[PDB]
Amino acid sequence: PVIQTFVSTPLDHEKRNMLTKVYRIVTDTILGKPAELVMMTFHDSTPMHFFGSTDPVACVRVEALGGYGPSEPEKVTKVVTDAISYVCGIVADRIFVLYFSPLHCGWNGTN
Amino acid sequence: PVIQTFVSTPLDHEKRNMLTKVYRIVTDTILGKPAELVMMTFHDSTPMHFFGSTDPVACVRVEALGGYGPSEPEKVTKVVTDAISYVCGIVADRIFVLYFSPLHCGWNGTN
Amino acid sequence: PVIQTFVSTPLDHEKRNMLTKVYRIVTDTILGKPAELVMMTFHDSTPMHFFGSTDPVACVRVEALGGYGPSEPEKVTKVVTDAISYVCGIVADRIFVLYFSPLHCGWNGTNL
Amino acid sequence: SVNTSFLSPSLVTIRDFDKGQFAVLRIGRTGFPADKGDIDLCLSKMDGVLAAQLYLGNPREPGFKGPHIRIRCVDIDDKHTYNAMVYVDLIVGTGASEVERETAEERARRALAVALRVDEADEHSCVTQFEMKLREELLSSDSFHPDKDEYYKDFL
Amino acid sequence: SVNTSFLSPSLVTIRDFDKGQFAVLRIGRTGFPADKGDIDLCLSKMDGVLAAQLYLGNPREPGFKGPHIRIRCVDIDDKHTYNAMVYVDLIVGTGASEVERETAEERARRALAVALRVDEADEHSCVTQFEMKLREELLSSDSFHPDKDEYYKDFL
Amino acid sequence: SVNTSFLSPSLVTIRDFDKGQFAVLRIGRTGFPADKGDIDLCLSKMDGVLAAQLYLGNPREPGFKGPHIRIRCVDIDDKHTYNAMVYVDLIVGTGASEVERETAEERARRALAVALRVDEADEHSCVTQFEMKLREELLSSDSFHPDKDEYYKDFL
Amino acid sequence: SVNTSFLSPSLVTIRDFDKGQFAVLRIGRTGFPADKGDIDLCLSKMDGVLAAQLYLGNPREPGFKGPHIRIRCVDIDDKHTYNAMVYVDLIVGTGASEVERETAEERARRALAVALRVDEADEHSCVTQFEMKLREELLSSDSFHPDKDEYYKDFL
Amino acid sequence: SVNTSFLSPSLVTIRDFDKGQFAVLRIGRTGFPADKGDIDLCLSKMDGVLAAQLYLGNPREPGFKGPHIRIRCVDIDDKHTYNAMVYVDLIVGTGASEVERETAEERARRALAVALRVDEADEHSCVTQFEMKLREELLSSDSFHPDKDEYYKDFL
Amino acid sequence: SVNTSFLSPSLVTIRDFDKGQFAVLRIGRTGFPADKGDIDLCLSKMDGVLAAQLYLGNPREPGFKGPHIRIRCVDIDDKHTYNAMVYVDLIVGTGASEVERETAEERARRALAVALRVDEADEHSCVTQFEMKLREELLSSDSFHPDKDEYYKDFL
Amino acid sequence: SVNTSFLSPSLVTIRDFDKGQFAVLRIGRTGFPADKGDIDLCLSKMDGVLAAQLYLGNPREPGFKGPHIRIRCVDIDDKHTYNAMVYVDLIVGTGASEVERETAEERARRALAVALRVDEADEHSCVTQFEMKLREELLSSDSFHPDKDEYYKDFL
Amino acid sequence: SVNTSFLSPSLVTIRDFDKGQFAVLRIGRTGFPADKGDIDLCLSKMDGVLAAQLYLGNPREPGFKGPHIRIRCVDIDDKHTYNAMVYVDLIVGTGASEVERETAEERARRALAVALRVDEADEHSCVTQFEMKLREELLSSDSFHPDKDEYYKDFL
Amino acid sequence: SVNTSFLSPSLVTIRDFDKGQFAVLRIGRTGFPADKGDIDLCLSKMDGVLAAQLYLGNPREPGFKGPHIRIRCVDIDDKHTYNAMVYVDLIVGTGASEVERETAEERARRALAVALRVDEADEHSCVTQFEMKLREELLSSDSFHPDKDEYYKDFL
Repeated sequence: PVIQTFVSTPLDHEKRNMLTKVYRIVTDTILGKPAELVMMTFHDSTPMHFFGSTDPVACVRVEALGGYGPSEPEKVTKVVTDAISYVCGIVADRIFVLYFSPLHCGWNGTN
Repeated sequence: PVIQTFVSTPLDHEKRNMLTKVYRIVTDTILGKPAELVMMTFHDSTPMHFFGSTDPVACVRVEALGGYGPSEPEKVTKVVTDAISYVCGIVADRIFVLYFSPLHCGWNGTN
Repeated sequence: PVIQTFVSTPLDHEKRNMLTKVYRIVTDTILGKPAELVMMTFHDSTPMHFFGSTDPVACVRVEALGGYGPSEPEKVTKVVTDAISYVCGIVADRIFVLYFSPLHCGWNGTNL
Repeated sequence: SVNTSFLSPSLVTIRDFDKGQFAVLRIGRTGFPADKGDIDLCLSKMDGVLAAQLYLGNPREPGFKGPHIRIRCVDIDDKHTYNAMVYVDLIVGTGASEVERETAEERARRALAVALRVDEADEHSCVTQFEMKLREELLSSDSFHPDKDEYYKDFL
Repeated sequence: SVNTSFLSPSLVTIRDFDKGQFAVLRIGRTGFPADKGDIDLCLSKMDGVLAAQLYLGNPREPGFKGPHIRIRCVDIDDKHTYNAMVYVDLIVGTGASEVERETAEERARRALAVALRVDEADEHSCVTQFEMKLREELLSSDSFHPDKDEYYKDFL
Repeated sequence: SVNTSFLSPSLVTIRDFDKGQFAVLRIGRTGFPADKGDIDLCLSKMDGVLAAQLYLGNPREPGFKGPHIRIRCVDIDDKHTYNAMVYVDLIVGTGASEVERETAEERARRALAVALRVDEADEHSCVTQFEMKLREELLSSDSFHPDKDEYYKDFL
Repeated sequence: SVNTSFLSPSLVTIRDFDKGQFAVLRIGRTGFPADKGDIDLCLSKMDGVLAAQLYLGNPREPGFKGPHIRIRCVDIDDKHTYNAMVYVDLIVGTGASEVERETAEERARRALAVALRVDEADEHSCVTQFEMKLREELLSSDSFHPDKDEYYKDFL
Repeated sequence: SVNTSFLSPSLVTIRDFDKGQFAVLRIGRTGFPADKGDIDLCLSKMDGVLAAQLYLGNPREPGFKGPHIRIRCVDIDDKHTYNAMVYVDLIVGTGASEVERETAEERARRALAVALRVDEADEHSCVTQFEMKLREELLSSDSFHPDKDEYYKDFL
Repeated sequence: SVNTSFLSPSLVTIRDFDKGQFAVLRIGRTGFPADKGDIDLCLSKMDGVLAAQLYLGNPREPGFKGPHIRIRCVDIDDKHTYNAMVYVDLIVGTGASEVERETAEERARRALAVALRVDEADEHSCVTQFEMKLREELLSSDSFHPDKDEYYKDFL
Repeated sequence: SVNTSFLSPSLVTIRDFDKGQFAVLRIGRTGFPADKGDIDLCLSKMDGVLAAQLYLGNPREPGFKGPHIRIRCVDIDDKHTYNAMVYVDLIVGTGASEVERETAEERARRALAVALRVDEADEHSCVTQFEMKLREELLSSDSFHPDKDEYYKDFL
Repeated sequence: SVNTSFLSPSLVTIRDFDKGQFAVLRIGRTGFPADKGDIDLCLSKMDGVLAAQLYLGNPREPGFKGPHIRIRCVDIDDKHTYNAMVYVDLIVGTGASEVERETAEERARRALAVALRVDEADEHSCVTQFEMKLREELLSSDSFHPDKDEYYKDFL
Repeated sequence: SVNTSFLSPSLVTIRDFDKGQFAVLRIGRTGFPADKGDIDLCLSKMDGVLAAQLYLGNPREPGFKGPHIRIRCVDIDDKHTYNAMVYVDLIVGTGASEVERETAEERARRALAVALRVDEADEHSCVTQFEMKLREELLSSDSFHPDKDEYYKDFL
């Protein structure tokens, strides 16, 4: 899968790596996919407006080929929002987590 | 809803705030959703090639859970294109507005 | 169609234009759409982790209104992976190519 | 870029050259002197009217046949709770049909209610109301401008 | 910071946001255009009224019971010798006994006479005179402010 | 060093401290809001009147017996073509011989025509005309100033 | 930031003030001196234990009901192949049901296997194993801290 | 990096070490001197051929079985309208079937038409055409190189 | 300058080379891990013992006949409220009579009560108490030091 | 900006992009290799030809009807004393009478004799000779260029 | 790079990562607090043992058959004169004969006398003596390290 | 300083101004395009010929009676192994005897064998061989140069 992390706060090596390790856990335990097949991109210091203020805010995009399990999105949103809050200090009600499913996914030159 | 604004031109506080108030109007009137519930990201100075030139160009990604009602996307495109043209000086024929609908959306730890 | 290029390596004028010409070829021949209507966005030096390392890695997002033909996504991945490998030096097993189809797409003020 | 002048302690003219606006700030009820927060509040509402205008069309588009939303005055009530009244003009073409005027009328009121944060404390802890005056003008006339000084007589 | 506006060549409004003052500068006798020296002289006298206020009390103290020394206008006579008339308001609470208002008036007159340098020429080479207006207001009223625009009607 | 104030959208006071001038800018015909181009056009014509003044004599010389040329108002017509009317005063000492008045009058018309670029497009693409009011004052009087505010009553 | 102390050549205490952790590094099997690679491996495992905690919950949440995953000791076996044993404590709140206790135990073991990279060579070319000790504590008690020094008696 | 040599006023050799290309620029029809624009156009067409190659495959892939597509000459007609003819070689592996040859030939033509912009005027306001020469080589041979010098004998 | 070592999560040795001090910080009651605030408090209490020493005499004076007041351990109670017990040693000469012994005791108890902020919230919101052990040593002996490690066996 | 190439040790092509010139440098008599002094000498003579052209007319003038003075080759004789033979072309319009062609020929001789410093040793201690070739061309023809490659065939 | 920790006022562990050493500094006779001078003295003696090791062989050579000189403890006597007793271990291979062992002893003892500056005031005004413990270990054993923590039992 | 020109993909002229050399690089056997490595190899062999020259004598010496040893061409065979053939000219004075001639012949070959690293892989993994052409010239003649362009006809 692919996980895009957009935060308005700055990120460094420690914070990006903590989210990386958590994202590996989320894929292996919740998503049932290998932890190494996770592509994670980070976009920090993103100008973001939400709820009438530019206070710290996050938007995490999750893309997984083949959809998600019946109960998997709720478990991902829980762990991701907990991890973003602990790592970035962003409050829970300012953390969006979006779930998409690509039509196809190419890797190593083949789909 | 989530609205990502990608522009090749630089955005300052005034331009981001003007586009911010416009998308709030779009969320409330056309989309029929609370104006405080739309998360809005901005990515200025994006290297963008389109129509054989790097002239000022914009791409806006609109993501709304539950889809869009009839006539709603055409109305959003009209307001967003007018706003981007006024704010950024980008001509209409170089403004893309893409519409998506995620499978699930997380907020405050729950979907 | 819209194509977003996310690479962990730095891109310059030469590299972006090389990928642009390839993307224009991909759209005209494989996707069967005009090459002028392709909007290409580039995002270099992106902090990216994959396969337990931060070694060079690419993620290309393809958005085409109306979906894709029967064998078109396979052909796009082949050309895009080759181009990114040549232009950026990123190995093939560290190049993702995601395909999406927006519900609607507005251009020139009209959502048609 | 923004020219501010005190005609009296509680009467201020604000001319924004870059945004092409003109607004009269007055502290009507109390007559107290206008401070920086009042001017920032007025400039904020002038910004909101520009946003509401974009909901009906791009005014910089050549051959723009309206309609226009133009701010005219911001009347601040600071006796008890911090309140503001925003006077704006809706300008439609002369040959506009009744359905076209009513449509532009309702679209403007919906956009202004969101852009001005009506009936709620906004960024500056100010509860805002607005009053809209409909106008019919010859938009193609060489003597027309959305901010003609005759439109500001009620406030100057 | 300091907003200065020419209502006419001889009539100038000066609004100091940082110091919280409003003053009218007029070249009353001759009607000559106000120059930079005239504006600096007015701002100097506005600063003096601030100092004289501290002789009565600190206006930033919460629940300040007054009295208030507020400058209103600086009328400059530049025909022959350089003269300045400083119009000031003394505001005492309405519940003050007659002795308390005479004491407040004499304390204000003494402080202003020194702060405005009336017994000699100042740094701007100006002979300064001033005139006090005694006012009584309910200082706790929500409709009261020491620089209400009503208090400037004799000069605008 | 130039103080600009909007009394109305179409009425502007411009005070040049360095060049010692006061001018009223008005968009008279249309009542349109004055923009930076209008203020630049006004400041340019104020500059031209200064150049025309030097054709008659240096006003900084001691005991300058005149004549004075003083700009009063710049009235911009922007309805169709870009036009400007420059209202200026010609102040001559009361002891002139009526022949010296017409000599100063003719000299002023010739200098103003060149300095203001009358009946041609200047750098701002403006066709300029002017009107000169003849005045008589005792230039040695302590109650005389070339820009006394009474001279600006027809335009404020 | 990180306070490292050698109690012996093969016994090191590591105090991470910023991450709020304490761990005991010991080179158990061989008794060899701990080098910077061993300390780097230890700090890496403490970082992984911090990530596994986030799979269970955010401990910075007010009124956090648990469970807690806390690292205690990293015992490095470097005799033959490079191996590490990570001793951790799982702390569930008092009164936890048998289901809550078993659910917390399995969610912990699954997250710890990924975060610590068990049975596979990690970035430091080390095969990591872990051992989990279950504890129950009244988390709202003033005498509770997830890193009480009594929890470390087995390794000090 | 890029080695440019004038064999004559109208005959230029361009060697790109970084991109690994060699190309002959000639102003064929007119024999005019090549200016920087002609050289920039040639480099742009050289860049397009590189892009068209990637549509067929990555030539840096070990054991690359082709097909190769290599620019040889850019011939510019600048007599009337600005035109360019791009001579390229299509090198397929020896023993290619008829369908493999034709498939590789059509794929190269399609990719080149876009990359060289044969349809319209390009960024340099040039109408581009190309002519493709098919070659078959044993790609794994020690005596094979895509830019062997004899491939340029028709243009030097 | 200051060498800090964690013998356990709740037992810290602090060695101040520049001030010639040694103190044992321990979180006795709760056994919680010593954080940066706890160490800063210990260094603050060590600082107060130095100040209390100067009330008795300058120790750096050659041939200092004492008495010495030397900090030994700071035991922090952070269960409910924030408290600290400061164990200090009072060292007097062997030849000191019983009158000089108690006079030194109370002179040092007075100084310690002030410098350590006894029975009140100090800079770190900590309520401090102290406990004093009296020692008799031949100060001129070559085997005497104010901070002999035997003096710390109660806390290590 | 200047592209120099060695076709042989003594044969050098010099392309000046900024000045729009092409020249062949040859050390003809001795066949010695060209050094930087030879190239600098050639560039100086190419510069002198530009100056001599300006004696006949500005070639950047639109519709320039000639005549043209174009340098072709600089042949350096360095056997004994340092000598240079400068081959230039004189291009007159095809519709020129015998008188006009002889006048342009004499004018070009006088100017080139001064600009090339044929009388004395120049800045590089080089006695300069030159040889003109008269050419007649239709200057409005689309196939004409002052430096067409055929004009250099005698030197390449 | 050098981790220094106080187990007691007179007991310090010193771990040099860059030089792969571990030494125990103790103020044995007096028990006085170790100051910066004692630690520098200990690091200087750790340097000498490293130099003496190089007199016997380069320990970084692959397949190093020894012997090893390893510092263990520096015991400082500062009661009267400034002395230090250095405890080192001489590790020879198990398969070495007696004559090989006693030769390795003499080569190391003679080298240590120069490196540690025995029986003379060194750079720190310290009279140094050393004590050597002979060990025999299979240097190819996977459970062998020249600084095994068991080699430090007598001093920790 | 070093002017490189491609006459063809496999034919390069290299002109070293500072070292006063001219060499022809050709990728003879294969016709492959000369890359930066081939050019670096050519510059290395040009250095070696210059180093072998100094073994025979300093050519900058006034009145240098030879012998000269000049590089003419480096022919690279890069088909299978990496090989190079270096063509050099040995120029002796015409007045030299056959003994002096063959002695300079043997000395040059001895020096070239070391300088060019013949029959062994060099810094660029190239096995080098050379071919020496003996020439006799009147070294004081005005028409002599060691790199006369006639000497290169076999390679251009």
